[PDB]
Parts: sequence; structure tokens; C-alpha cells
Amino acid sequence: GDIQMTQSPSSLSASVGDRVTITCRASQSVSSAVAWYQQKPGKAPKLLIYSASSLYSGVPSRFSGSRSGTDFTLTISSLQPEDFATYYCQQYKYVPVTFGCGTKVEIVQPGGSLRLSCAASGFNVYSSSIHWVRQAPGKCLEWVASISSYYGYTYYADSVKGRFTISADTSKNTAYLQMNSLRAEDTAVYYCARSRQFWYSGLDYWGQGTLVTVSS
Amino acid sequence: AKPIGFTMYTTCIIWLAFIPIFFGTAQSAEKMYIQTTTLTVSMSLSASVSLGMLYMPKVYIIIFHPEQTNTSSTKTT
Amino acid sequence: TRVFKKASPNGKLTVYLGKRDFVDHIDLVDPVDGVVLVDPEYLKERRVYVTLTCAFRYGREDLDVLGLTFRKDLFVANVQSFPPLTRLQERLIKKLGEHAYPFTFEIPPNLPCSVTLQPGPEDTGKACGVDYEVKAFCAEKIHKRNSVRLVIEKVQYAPERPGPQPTAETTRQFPLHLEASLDKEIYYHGEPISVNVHVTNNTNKTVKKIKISVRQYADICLFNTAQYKCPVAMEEADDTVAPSSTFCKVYTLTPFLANNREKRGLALDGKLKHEDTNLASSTLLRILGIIVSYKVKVKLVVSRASSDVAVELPFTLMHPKPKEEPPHREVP
Repeated sequence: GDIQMTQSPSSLSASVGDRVTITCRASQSVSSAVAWYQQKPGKAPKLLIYSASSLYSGVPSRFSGSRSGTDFTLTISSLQPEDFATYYCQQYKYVPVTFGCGTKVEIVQPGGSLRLSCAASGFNVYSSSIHWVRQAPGKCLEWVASISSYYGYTYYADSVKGRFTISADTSKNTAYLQMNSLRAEDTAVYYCARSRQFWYSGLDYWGQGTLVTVSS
Repeated sequence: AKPIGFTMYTTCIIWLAFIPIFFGTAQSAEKMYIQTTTLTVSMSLSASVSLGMLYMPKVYIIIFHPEQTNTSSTKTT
Repeated sequence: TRVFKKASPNGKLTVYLGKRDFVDHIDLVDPVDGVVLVDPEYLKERRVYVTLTCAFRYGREDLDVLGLTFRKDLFVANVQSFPPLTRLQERLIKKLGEHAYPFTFEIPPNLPCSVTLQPGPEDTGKACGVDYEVKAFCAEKIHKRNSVRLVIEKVQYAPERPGPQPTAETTRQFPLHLEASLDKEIYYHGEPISVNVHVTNNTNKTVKKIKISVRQYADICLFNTAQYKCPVAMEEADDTVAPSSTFCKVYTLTPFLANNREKRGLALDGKLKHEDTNLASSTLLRILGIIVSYKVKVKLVVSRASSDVAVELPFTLMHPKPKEEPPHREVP
């Protein structure tokens, strides 16, 4: 089922100037398809490392990634006050991305329906895949849905089946989520993301998440 | 396709020469000799053109020139 | 680093390789280098032979109902490995031990790339096209127990520097003038194609429709057969140009596989086993197999009965050179 990506350290003292290490454990073998993300408070996640060893462009040459077995390690040799945020671990080998619990580095009735729109510029729906994720207050990131138009396939999570249908306007280059039935767990912040086609190197670009307060 | 094209061009020319002559040379140049000779020659020429331009290359190519369990991964540091 | 491995059905034979895609430049194709491991000495004198093969396979519906299929083996090489080393081979030998033995193949240039034609629903066997294979067998006949097969793929990538702008025009007297151009000559997969069209109509009769289409031509060289033409993506517009008047427009058209799944015989990039692959990439002529080319056709349906004026523009469709090896699977 959903590969449980357990992140052992809930929080770290992480005094400035020190070397810090974060570890991630997978229930099954996900090969080297593991990505690391950084989320500042009240902002969108930012990709740091993909393929568990390759540094994304624009990343300072201090973060390093390694994999021995199913254990994946993110190491920061030099810590700076700019580097204080939450670090997430993801695998992108199987259909559910199955994000991991965060590691903190610190020194409307159901009948109601609502729709969200993504303003994407400079992107093509056929050379990119569009993803929808959500984050509840005090919980790890949750994956809602995904669409890929070059091959024409859409995926949805188990809980959002029937009540969630995402679509894309190719002419306006826009994405829609189209909530229909809003259950108890729909109070969250909803993030719109984009990924490459024919190749997955993590959810490179993220959209400003929208805050939804539903379910009474 | 080239044999069929050549056959059709040759037969078109043959018919073009045939019909005017078969009508004209019925009482002017001769009646019994020329008309029958023209008709028989035209039919035989059309048939011979068909065989020569479509089947002869095939005869050339038939008689002569008959000549024609799962993958894995390890880390080699 | 990470290397790929395979084992024999009986388990006594193992093969190690470093890559699965071998780029083909104007220079020599990337050499195939790998290691063979006979861990036990069950082979008293029988040795391990390594063969690199290239196969071309073709078949069409009419030839199927008649009963005619075409199979050919372009390239066959064999090596007696068991009897200079690159860094990867030396590291593999050091990690493995004494049993490890190296094998190497050099693919000569001017050979066909890996291409597969889209099978229909009825056929459930091997796909048609050009494919490569590396087979290692314990023979001093080939036995399924001893032998192992690994499918490799020779591929090409988009050139670093693009060429001139593809532009073409025609004139026709009864006059009417047509001209068209493309933004660039090299397009990546999934990127929209933008074409500029411009027409000058001075004859009394007007034009009523404008059609823009992307056509794929697969020239099957061996076992001579007609090439494969296919309208991958079409855009039809109702536009009128008055006499003594001009008309200019810009159109955008994008090919993809979602709408072309039902077509049979469409050329596609090489598949390892069954994974979804995009449309085939144009072959660099710079051979002996399926040569894939792409063109765009713009047509004006002039007047009433009537005829059309057409212009064809050739463009190259490929992948940029990637930093990482393609997964050859579905990434999610």
C-alpha cells in the first residue's frame, strides 16, 4: 500500500555552525527515487535534492544526500541562521508519493462545493504534469491528485475518490481541483505543483497554497 | 507499379492508333485485307505488350537471379 | 555508482552492466562494457559466450492475412570472455573477485537506432521495429536455463546548435501567393509548434479552409515497402481571404500520444518491455532500418471543382541530452 516513510527526528536543537543530519526510513525499497524538501513557516515547500544524491540547481553546496539501503540521509555540514525550516522526505517511485513526517530544525456542509484555480505561466500541459497536495494543521503533507495530459491519465487518492476531480484548461494553461463533497478532513492548505514529463526530478515548482476552512 | 504504368501508356497509344485506322481503312485503301490485318495486329500487340512489360521482369527474377528473472542493481563503489 | 544486474534462471550465471542507453554521435557509439560472473565451477570445460545482436522485424495487416512476415539480423557479434579495461570494469572486477570476467563490444557507426511500431489490440507478441540485445550463454545450441538476455537501446539526442529557420513559399497562376515559416527547426517532445502563415489573394475566387497537419514518415528500407504516412495532429480553420487582399496568422499545434493510441504502425522510441514511450525522434541522416522524419503541411482549399495550394516544412523532433539516465519506466 502506502509506503510509510518514517522520519525519526521530530526536532533538533541544531546550534548554529554545526553539522546536522536527518534520516529517513522506507518500509519497502524505493530504489534511489527519493527527494528532500524544505518548508519555511507559512510558505510553500522548496525542492532541495532529487535522486537522493543530485543537488537541484540553485542549491548552495552544503546540503548532501546519501542512501545505503532503504535509509536516506540529508546532511548539512555548515548551519546558518538562514537555514531554519521544516525538512520533508518523499519517494516518487510508486503512485502515492507518500511524504514523510516533518523534522523541525529550531535553535461548509458536505453538500457545499468549491473550486481552486492555478495560474500557470510559461508551462505546457503536455510537457508537464500537474499535482494537487494538501497540508492539515500540524500534519505532514498529503497528496490529493495528479494529471498528465501527454498520455492522458489522472490519479486520485483513496479518500478523495468520487468527490474530487481535477482538470486542466490547455488554452488558458490553468488547473482546477473542483471539490464537490467536503468531508471532515478537508480543512487544510492546498498547494498546486508542477513536475517534468518523461522524467521526474521532484515537484520542482510550487504554487501559493490556499487556505480552506470547511466542514462546519 | 512501373510495369503497369508502361503497359498502360503503350496500350493507350495502341488504341489511339487502332480506332482511327479501323474506321478509316474500310473502303478507301482496302476492305477485307487491311481491316482484318489492323484488328488482329492491334489485339496481338496489346497482349504482347502486356506480357512483355509486366511479366518479363518477373520471369527474370524467378528463373535467372533466383537468389531473390527480474533485473536488479548493486553499488560498485 | 549504481549498476544493473541479471541472473540466470538456474542462478549459476550473472551479468553486470553499467548503462542501458548508448548514445550515437558522429563519432564512435559508446562502447558496451560489462562483466560476466560464473560463481561456481559447474562449467567443467564449457565456456561463457557473449553475443551482441541487432534485429529488424516488420509485418503489416495485408501481409499478415496473406501470411508474409519479414525478419532480419543486421549485426551479430560474439566474444569468448571466460578465457584495455575501463575504470568501471576494473572496479566491478575488484568488487566481485576472481570469477568476474570482462566483455566489451564496439557498435560501428551508421546503424539503425531502436524503434518500435505501435502494436494494435490483436497482436500480443513481440513488437516490430529495430532492437538490440546482449545475450550471455554457457556453451562450449542455446539453453534457456544457462542464457540471459538484456535489452539495450542505442539512442541519439538533439544537437547542441540548431539550424536555419524553416521557411517555404509558393505561387500559382490561374495569381495567388502562399508563404509560411516556423519558429525553429528543433522541437522538444510536448512543446507546442508555432507556424506563421501569410497569403496574398488577388484572383476573384477566394479561399474557404486552411488545414495544418503534422505528418510522420517512417521509411522502412530493408525488404522494400512503402513508407508510413500519418496525420499525427491536425488543425482545421475556416478562414476567407478576399480578392486583392492579404491574410496573416499564427497557429499552434502540439503532437502527443493520447489521441493517437488507436493508430497501428506509428513509430515510437524503443521500449524495454512494455512501457509507454513517446513519438519517435527524427533520425539524423548524417540507416538500414526504419528512418523516422517529421513534416508540417499547410493547405489552402482555394475556391469552389476546385483545388488546394500546399506547402511542406521539415523540422527535427528530439530530446535534449539528459544529465541522468532515462528511467525507461513510468516514474510515479
